[PDB]
Amino acid sequence: KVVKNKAYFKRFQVKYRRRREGKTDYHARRQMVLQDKTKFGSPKYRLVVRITNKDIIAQIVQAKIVGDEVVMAAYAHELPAFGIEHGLTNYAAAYATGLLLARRTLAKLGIADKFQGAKEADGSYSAVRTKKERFPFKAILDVGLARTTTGARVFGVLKGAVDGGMAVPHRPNRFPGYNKEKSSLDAKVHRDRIFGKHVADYLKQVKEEAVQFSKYMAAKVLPESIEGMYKKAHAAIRADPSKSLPKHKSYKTKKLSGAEKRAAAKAKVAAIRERL
Amino acid sequence: HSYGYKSGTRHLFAKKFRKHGVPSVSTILTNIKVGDYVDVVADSAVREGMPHKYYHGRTGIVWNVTPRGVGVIINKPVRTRTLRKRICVRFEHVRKSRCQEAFKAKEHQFQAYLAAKKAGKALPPLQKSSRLGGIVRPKNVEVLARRVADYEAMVPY
Amino acid sequence: NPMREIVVKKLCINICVGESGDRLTRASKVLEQLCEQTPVLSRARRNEKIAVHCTVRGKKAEELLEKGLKVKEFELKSYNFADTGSFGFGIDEHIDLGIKYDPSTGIYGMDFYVVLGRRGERVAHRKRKCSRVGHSHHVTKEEAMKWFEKVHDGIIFQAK
RNA sequence: GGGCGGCAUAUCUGUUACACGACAACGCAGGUGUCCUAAGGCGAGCUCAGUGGGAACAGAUCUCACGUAGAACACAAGCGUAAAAGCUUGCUUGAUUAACGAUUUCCAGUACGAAUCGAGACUGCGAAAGCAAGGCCAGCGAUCCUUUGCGAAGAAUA
RNA sequence: GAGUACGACCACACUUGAGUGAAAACACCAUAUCCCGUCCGAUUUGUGAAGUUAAGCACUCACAGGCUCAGUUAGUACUGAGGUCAGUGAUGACUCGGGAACCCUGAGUGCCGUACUCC
RNA sequence: AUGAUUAGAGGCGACCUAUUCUCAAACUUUAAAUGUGCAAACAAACCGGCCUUAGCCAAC
Ligand SMILES: [K+]
Ligand SMILES: [Mg+2]
Ligand SMILES: [Mg+2]
Ligand SMILES: [Mg+2]
Ligand SMILES: [Mg+2]
Ligand SMILES: [Mg+2]
Ligand SMILES: [Mg+2]
Ligand SMILES: [Mg+2]
Ligand SMILES: [Mg+2]
Ligand SMILES: [Mg+2]
Repeated sequence: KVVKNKAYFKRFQVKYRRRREGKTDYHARRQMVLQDKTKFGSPKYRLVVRITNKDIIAQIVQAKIVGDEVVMAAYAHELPAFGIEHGLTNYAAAYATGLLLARRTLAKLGIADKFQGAKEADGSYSAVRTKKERFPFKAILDVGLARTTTGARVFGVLKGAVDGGMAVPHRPNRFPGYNKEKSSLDAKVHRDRIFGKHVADYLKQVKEEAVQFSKYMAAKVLPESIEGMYKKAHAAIRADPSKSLPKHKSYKTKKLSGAEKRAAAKAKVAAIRERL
Repeated sequence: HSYGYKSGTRHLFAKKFRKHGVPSVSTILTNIKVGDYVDVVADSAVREGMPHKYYHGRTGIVWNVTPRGVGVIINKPVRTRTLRKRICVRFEHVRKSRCQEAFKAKEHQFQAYLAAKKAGKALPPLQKSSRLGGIVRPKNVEVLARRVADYEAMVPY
Repeated sequence: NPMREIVVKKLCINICVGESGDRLTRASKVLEQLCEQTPVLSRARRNEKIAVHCTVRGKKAEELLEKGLKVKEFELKSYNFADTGSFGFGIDEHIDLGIKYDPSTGIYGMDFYVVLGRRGERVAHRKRKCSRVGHSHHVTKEEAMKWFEKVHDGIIFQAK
């Protein structure tokens, strides 16, 4: 009647560490790192996007046997250095993070000033140029375990990188403003989401009352300059991509020795024997 | 009675205890090029491009590489002669062979010794055989004999 | 600690009618009118619908269960509680709950089941980094009975 | 012995079978001449058999917890599989064509059946990397004869 | 001395009970006009920052269960080569070589990369 | 673990909990001895220029 006998643990096989922790999809990882054998291990890169509760992380990663190697990273908590200092999670923040990552990567590789990308965000789909005139840098999108739905911040980061200048293959089936029944993309809604018009409308509605937007209302942020702030942030990111925020006591508990543990057990058994 | 493709493979195409699962990422990232030595070991969890049971455990030479497959040349004795068979398998059923690890180490050591001699460095000392004679100074000496207790402790009842 | 306060997670209303047809449709309409949301039909296990159920949570659920307690006279047996930390009870003649009887649908019974819990139960139901909740953080039968006594009237004791 | 009986007459799984491969008996225990527009292809979301505590009729359904597969994959058996290869659902026709490419099994290194790695066309699903030219592995057929499909209309002073 | 993201090996990393947690993170958390999806904003999606270490997470402990490496079992079981060997036989020992397994008993309870950040 | 199989004990007639006696060509965690594939520098392998490619890679 007890299922967890000794035989259960004798015959139990554990899963991979990251599968137990619940952070890696290994089927997807195998298919993403798979490459044609005739290429003999040519470099291949994935742009990995991870959205936490209060920040979003975008990385350019190449796989390796010893361990993955990170080429360039960008975080949303550096946007205040480039301008906007509120939200840091919405769609506009995602777009800014993607653009910053693309600019940093191109500058690091030295191919910058040859692939300037798109200057002004129009929210329109343009097919990426790939082998399948010098070709752009290419990476494939990695969303992990996030559910892919229309109008998602992972795809916002994707659009940011594409407008920055990287060549990430995609279709406009998941951008904000795509009508499935009509198979068309409306650029107006996409631009509004990229520049945070919905955030401004919500802020105005909340301010027209009598917790939400607490720090927003505490600051003097008026819901009529967010688009200008985001445009200035785009300009600053484009101008100076390599910028960031301005700049061992021990606590570990020592583990007992085996001899000490045995001595403690012997003392305890002597104590109970005496008490008996 | 029956002579099918996978007859008599109940224990051959099976996973070891507590070692089930699909191939890992190290297999996917391994590079194979024409002219390498590989071992053909079937992975029972793939079931695609599996070699025939005869070739399980043989070592050969790669002669062709495709997007997902490898071509290997394997010796097979038939009657009075040896045939060179060409088999096509998926990349998950092969692994790099270490059959020349000792020979490659031998060549590298010779090159290092040659460089040191030309540079006039100090060569390492030569090992001596253990099969030579010498004086033995014993530390503990015991008498070897059969005792009465040896026989009494051989009747478990 | 404020985070350990016990709150009502959800309330499930179930009506197992049997067969399939006019009675099932009428029961579904009655349940929809009572719960102010669309119910869901459940089939057997062998493919015919046999029951209609609905789940309610939030302010609507808190406002509800008051009629159930009033019908039950705010009294329940001890064995109605469960080791998990949830409980429930049956009810007959929903006209007692006061749904303004109409000749189109007759009288129907129902079963209410209320499930309680604390904050932080999400870690056992999220997709990413899914884990298990702590045994101390779990809800005990004694704690559930104490909560029921503190928020409502008393409970009788029995064996079966 | 032959006859009567039975197929050991083409063929699949476990064992006989002696830790590469090969190996007989009218040896043992069992299968095959079918079935499927979905039970094929792909994406996504879920977790099965069972057990325990609870909820009117109710001694069918609802809820929580445990649950390494003890379920399921058309059929015999073996192997394999858990954010799947199982269940549900959405869209589809890679079950098409495929320049006489190469190879495995039987083996005389002949054919047939089955299978593996490919190049070209047009596609399906998917954000994408990718996956798919049936349902992995049994389910099938020479000469002669009969019968069907492609050598569309247009243009060359050849 | 720590944290987060991506990882390789895939229990010395698992399972059950307890205790502790500086900073910054991570996380619980608040909410539903818009993007999106459900019987249910539960899951998922969008928008935030009033609270908390209660839970997840990390570390430590248990004459804990498993797991890993050794010893013993034991030159025992078994086995390649040999005899005009013993024995009615079953079988056995001997000669030149190879050589296990369970129980039982000791020790241990992850390690190694890339990038960014906090003491 | 799967499939057989004798008895007693504790919790509590039944069941669970550890045991206990005996086993499997179509049962197995572990696992020999005899085997079996490859390699052991002369059309090869090793170390630094150059030429070509309509191959790979953002490029070299
Ligand atoms: K056979
Ligand atoms: Mg996926
Ligand atoms: Mg054999
Ligand atoms: Mg799936
Ligand atoms: Mg041919
Ligand atoms: Mg053929
Ligand atoms: Mg093709
Ligand atoms: Mg014919
Ligand atoms: Mg014509
Ligand atoms: Mg122990």
